[PDB]
Amino acid sequence: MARGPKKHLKRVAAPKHWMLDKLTSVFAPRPSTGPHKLRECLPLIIFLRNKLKYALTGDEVKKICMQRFIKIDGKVRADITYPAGFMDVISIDKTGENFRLIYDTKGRFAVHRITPEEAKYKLCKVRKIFVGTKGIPHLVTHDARTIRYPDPLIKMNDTIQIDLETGKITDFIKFDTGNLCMVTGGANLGRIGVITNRERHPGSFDVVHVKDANGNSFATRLSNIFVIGKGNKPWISLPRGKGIRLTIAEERDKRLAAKQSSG
Amino acid sequence: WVCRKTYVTPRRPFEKSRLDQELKLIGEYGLRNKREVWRVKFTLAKIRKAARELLTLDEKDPRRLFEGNALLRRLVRIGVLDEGKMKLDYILGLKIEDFLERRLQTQVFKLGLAKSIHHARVLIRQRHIRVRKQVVNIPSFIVRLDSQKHIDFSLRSPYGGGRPGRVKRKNAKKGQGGAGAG
Amino acid sequence: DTVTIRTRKFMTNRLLQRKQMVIDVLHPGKATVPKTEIQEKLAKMYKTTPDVIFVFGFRTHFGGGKTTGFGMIYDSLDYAKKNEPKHRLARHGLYEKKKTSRKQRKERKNRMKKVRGTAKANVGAGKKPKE
RNA sequence: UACCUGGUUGAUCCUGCCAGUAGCAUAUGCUUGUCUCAAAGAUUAAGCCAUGCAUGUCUAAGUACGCACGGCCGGUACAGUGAAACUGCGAAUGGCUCAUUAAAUCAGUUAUGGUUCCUUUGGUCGCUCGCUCCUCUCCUACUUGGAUAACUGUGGUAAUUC
RNA sequence: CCUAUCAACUUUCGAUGGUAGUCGCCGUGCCUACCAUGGUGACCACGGGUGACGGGGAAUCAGGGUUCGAUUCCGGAGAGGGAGCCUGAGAAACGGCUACCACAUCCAAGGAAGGCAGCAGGCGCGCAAAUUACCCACUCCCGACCCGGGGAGGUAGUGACGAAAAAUAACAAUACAGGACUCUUUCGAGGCCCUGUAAUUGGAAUGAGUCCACUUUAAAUCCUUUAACGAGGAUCCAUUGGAGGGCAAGUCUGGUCGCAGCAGCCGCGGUAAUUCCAGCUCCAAUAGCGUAUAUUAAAGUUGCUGCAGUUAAAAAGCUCGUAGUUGGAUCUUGAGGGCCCGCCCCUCGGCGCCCCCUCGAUGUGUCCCGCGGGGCCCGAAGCGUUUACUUUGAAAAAAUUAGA
Repeated sequence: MARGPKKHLKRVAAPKHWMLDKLTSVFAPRPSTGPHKLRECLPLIIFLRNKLKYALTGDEVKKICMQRFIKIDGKVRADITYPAGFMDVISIDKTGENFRLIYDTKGRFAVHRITPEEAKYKLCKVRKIFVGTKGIPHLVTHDARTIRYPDPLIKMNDTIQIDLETGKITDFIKFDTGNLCMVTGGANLGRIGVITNRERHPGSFDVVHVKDANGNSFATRLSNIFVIGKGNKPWISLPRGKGIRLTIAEERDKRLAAKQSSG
Repeated sequence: WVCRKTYVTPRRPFEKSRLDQELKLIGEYGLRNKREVWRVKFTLAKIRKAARELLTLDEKDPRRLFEGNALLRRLVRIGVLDEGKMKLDYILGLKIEDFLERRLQTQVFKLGLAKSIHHARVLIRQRHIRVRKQVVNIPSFIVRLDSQKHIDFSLRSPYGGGRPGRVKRKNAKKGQGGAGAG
Repeated sequence: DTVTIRTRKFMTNRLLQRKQMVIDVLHPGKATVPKTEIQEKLAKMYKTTPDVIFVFGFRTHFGGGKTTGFGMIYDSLDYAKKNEPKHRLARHGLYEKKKTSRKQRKERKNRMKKVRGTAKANVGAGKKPKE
């Protein structure tokens, strides 16, 4: 048996890149149902008390949430295990600090403060662009936000500045060659780079040849490429650890050099 | 969770000449038993196998480079190996002795308050030294380079200075109860 | 004796309204002056009184002469009471949890199942056996 | 650590197994001072079971006519708090054990354009487009109809979460 | 996974397929009509067996391999056995229901209520496995919710599975046995380092115990922290096997005398027993060691890497021969720099040709051109007909594991 879906998830069976411990706790937070899939999510708790360390109990975490000092995507949340994802902005209204989640090329979720100007909008790639019922068109973004009456020239894999004050499309950026991308998941996790060429194969799975800033060339599936804006025109800054790609030797040299040299 | 042995048992249980060899190492370096010698035998064999693997990997290969350098750096930190040599070929040439010599016990002999490889072990186990401001109670230890610059008396042995325990006071009362007659 | 409280990893925590810090106490040879002493000592540093200061953790360091613990100082007693884990309150008495305790509640719960309505009846049914 | 050594005979060289030997995993014998870590009713009866207990749940906020408690504050419906009960949700999850099953289960790789999905998250919330306005007469919109719990009282049962 | 002392199998109660329908959350012989006669096997089907849950993983191996996987995580499956069902998005649910069957319970004899392969505990079983404890504070789950509930889970107790650290004394003195050094012809003596063995010591030390205090923690325990205490000795006092061979250590001493026993194996013991039975001494490992047993290594005694078959265990009486395995030869690709590079016996890019906004002669538009979108079409390239192989990428659980 198995008479229905689990409402629990054990630790030491949760995805590595959330940066939880091994067996020292027997249960992981587990994301709630929401706009993103649970593998790629980062439960609010892990950000709040394991990275920003504002709680040393679970009792505190609930009490923090009930204050409602936390908006996520401009809207007022109170969920203890909110399923935030890629380019989801967290807005602390008590301190005026806006943090966004973007991958390190190490593969660890970055604590990446952004200005409240850049926390007005986020760039969301279209997943489907849908001729809906009664001939009204809609675009649907990756984060499951359906915006009606969208711009009437858009096509698949375009990005779309969604605004979080007022909802809706606030222009768009057209998908073209050489656009900035962050390649997410896989062995190419958290790398940034242009395009170069998108190879098309009829039937399932189309691969996109990416060249990164360093000049290392690799392919991944189209699914694993996320378009984050226009070529050589960032809209949010690079995170820690380069965010490009760095070798284990170089990384060791940074780790030893910076440590016992601060303070 | 998970656990592992730190020693190894050889395939021949009686091998007289070897047993004598092992007894000699125990004498020279003040050890408890054969298990102490086996503990080094286990570590050394793994180091040689590590080295040998690297050496059969292709040159200018990330894995060989990164792990090579790491193995070398570790062995130089503890002062077993010298960095004027510093490759795989030389690591193979190391033997049991070279490890034993860099232990805490053999430094406590070489400088400080031991008189023998006997005395030293008992001094460490009875907490007569700090390595820095930190007591060490384990004689089989292996100190690093710059940790041999800070071996000195403890403040919790009361000769060499320190708060009276009940062993200094015991001697005081062999003069005030042994010779005080009460 | 000859302590000094040295504060590593200081945090201004504006959203739980408290100064959150590690407490590193050097000692001459004996690890740990009292928890109450530490709250008093700390109290005149940040000038908040020891009654809005909680201190917890603590673990003596071999061969003496140090103890690392943890402290929190609440700007007001209201703030303390509002983030409030019961164990923290318990640690130096000023509130402790339920003392019913436990199997009394379970017995009561099993009594309620039997009948519909009549609250008081089930209390009295749980109360006669002591056994 | 890539190993062997003992036994066929008068003696010898082979074929050969046997025994020794180290690992390990339980059992068992004997002994055992201090420090840390912890596997542990699988084997054999997925045998049988006393007793105790392992899932319950309320926000200013669906619904208070408690025998409540406390108020001055009372009418339009009036209370602050609230046992209970109704309502809604969990109860399918959790935990346990490996008996069953031999391309079955299952693993990895693929699919649903063959289909269902509470909830959460995002959109979707006036209208009969006027029955060519019964919906200006279909004129109940300043809002329709009538019954159960808890409760109160009488009770039945050798024995029931009756 | 094993099996041929299982070689033909599947449908009369559909076996495979066509067609059409009933039905189902939905595909489908799912079911049914009609209509076909299929489907599968020596490349092991079919049948039988199975302490046969699967994976991630675990143990040992030079390498090759061999063995293990109920068991901290993931998937599936079942909750005494069967069958049926309700609620709900999701259940054919035993801390839901209903029937029967096997089990058990209460009974006033009419009836009634039940399922520890949940947590503890008990009985039975065995070679084998712990508290009828405390708590929701942690870690998370559920709810109307910060607030409550949790044998989820945490906590202690039991715990030589097994792992980690390594104590039970260390240093002088003297009395001796000794060697570098010195003196002496040598003998001999002095001499430093000590090792043991006396006689006892001398300071000097430390927790095993004991214990205010501080600490721990849900509250506690223990640890890690410490006033006051705790080592001259036959002690604050270590064990378990061996000493004929393999096999480390008794040409032991007493006792027995083929007796009792010893002895995995080889063999001892029948009177001068280095194997026994005691004592003594010594050896090996050392808070551990012995023993039984499964499995692994050694074992090239299962031989892929890497076996043997004249005579040691082993070529069918002989030949034909199908599956199966294996198989002859034979096709073209000069420069630059001190090898390296492209070549030879139309969806793109683009030599060009023709088109359009045109790019310079020009500013619906040419004659340098397809350069940006085109078409056609060469060096290039699908080129000619396929691959296996090999090579680079992706997709590729965490823990484990190597390892920073």
